[PDB]
Amino acid sequence: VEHPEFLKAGKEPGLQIWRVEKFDLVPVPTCLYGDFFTGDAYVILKTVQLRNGNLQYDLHYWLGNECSQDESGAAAIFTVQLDDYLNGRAVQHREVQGFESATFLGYFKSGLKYKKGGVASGF
Amino acid sequence: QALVIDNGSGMCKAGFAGDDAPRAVFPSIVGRPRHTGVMVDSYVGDEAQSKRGILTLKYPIEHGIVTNWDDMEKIWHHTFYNELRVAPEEHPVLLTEAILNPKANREKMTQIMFETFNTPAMYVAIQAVLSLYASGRTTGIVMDSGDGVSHTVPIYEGYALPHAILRLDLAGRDLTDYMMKILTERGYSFTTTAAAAIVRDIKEKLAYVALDFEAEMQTAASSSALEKSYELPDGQVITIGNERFRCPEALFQPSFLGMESAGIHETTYNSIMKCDVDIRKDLYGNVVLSGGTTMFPGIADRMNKELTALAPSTMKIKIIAPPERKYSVWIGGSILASLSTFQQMWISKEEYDESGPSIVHRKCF
Ligand SMILES: Nc1ncnc2c1ncn2[C@@H]1O[C@H](COP(=O)(O)OP(=O)(O)OP(=O)(O)O)[C@@H](O)[C@H]1O
Ligand SMILES: [Ca+2]
Ligand SMILES: [Ca+2]
Ligand SMILES: [Mg+2]
Repeated sequence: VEHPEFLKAGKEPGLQIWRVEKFDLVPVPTCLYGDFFTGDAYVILKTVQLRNGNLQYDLHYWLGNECSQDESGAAAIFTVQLDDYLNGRAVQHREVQGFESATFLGYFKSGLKYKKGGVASGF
Repeated sequence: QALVIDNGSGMCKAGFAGDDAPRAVFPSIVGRPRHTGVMVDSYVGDEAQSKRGILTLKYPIEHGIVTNWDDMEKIWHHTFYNELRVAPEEHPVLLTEAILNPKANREKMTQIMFETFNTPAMYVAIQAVLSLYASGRTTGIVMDSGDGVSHTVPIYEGYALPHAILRLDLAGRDLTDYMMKILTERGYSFTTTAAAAIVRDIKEKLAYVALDFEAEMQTAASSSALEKSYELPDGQVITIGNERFRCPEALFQPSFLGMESAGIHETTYNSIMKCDVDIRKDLYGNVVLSGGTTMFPGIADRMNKELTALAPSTMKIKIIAPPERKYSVWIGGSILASLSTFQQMWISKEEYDESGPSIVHRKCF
């Protein structure tokens, strides 16, 4: 995958977030990290550096209550593709609005927020 | 503009990547003259079935596997030209395959698309994995039940676990046969050419899976409250009673069909149990049902109940059975073939000319 966003992924410790927008993976502006459209699906990559300083990858796809099937489906498939791209080293996690893992909720230092709406289905 | 084709044993589903449903669904049937040369070649789909009186009818896909390549080409030709109405040389084509599709078959399918159809690009995807994706998951167990065979396919992080796949040799065709039989014994007689179609429709319109089978058998013996009327093509109305839920019961009790095999609940359990202990919680929590033969009302509640009984009392069990789950495979393909990363997934004509059909084992898995 020559997907320009894949080239940018998992370089240094931290957090990257993309939104599924009409069958593509579009980066979220860093200033909007943590405000999730409940009508959308998102791909989140958490790069941690251990004490020996080896890279560690957790890959979360987050499904809004009102995301359409193409959006949730694309987020699943993009997750797999990104994982293959990262040589199988990312642990994959399905995160559903209202039921996120504590780990995922931990990523967001002022608490994640939900908001209605978003980008329309690509179907 | 990519095309998606899901070649079922019974029904072929075809359409345009980006659509949320197949544009064409037709019987996977090729019809040829019995007596060559005496009356004014071949027919596919509903037409084969209409003219079946004067045709030898063949089904090129058995258990998901192609058993006849000349007939398969007729199906695809009819798909491109009569159903979708496209020039196939202008469209990347995504095709589906069964679990354990033989190596030679995947090669032949690739060769046909490039050499006979001149497709510019193609990709082969596994059906169960497409159903999982359509449900917005990368890990889960797919119970796929269509025409001739049901399969339980554990999938972890985007890929099937081949060692844990099991199969029950009972699906929709068996359930139609069995609805005929039990309705015949009730006193009815299905004698016309449209016998199979009538009983099939009774099955699709009125069968349901009972949560508690003996409670339901009792309810039906002592009351008329479960009974339904069904109008035949000729206008005669017949009554359907316990056949409604006894018919799909055979999925859970294959002995009804004189079979040794374990039911679908147990096949599913057994598949989960063939998998690394660490992932089983994620299989039980994501049991995805797909195919026509999973369309019975009640089937998800019944699966939940049966798996609850088999799994440790603290297992979270979740059954995922959305209303469109008949075309889940197709819809997963529509999504996949629409992705911006799919142009880099497919075998191009250029790659095929360079590598020939064996490219399929390196590009598609
Ligand atoms: N609403 C329904 N209730 C029960 N059964 C149904 C319903 N709709 C369709 N079926 C049955 O589904 C069966 C075929 O479904 P499906 O199209 O999923 O199989 P297929 O894709 O052709 O087969 P396979 O995947 O096995 O090669 C038929 O036996 C049909 O009667
Ligand atoms: Ca949306
Ligand atoms: Ca991984
Ligand atoms: Mg099928």
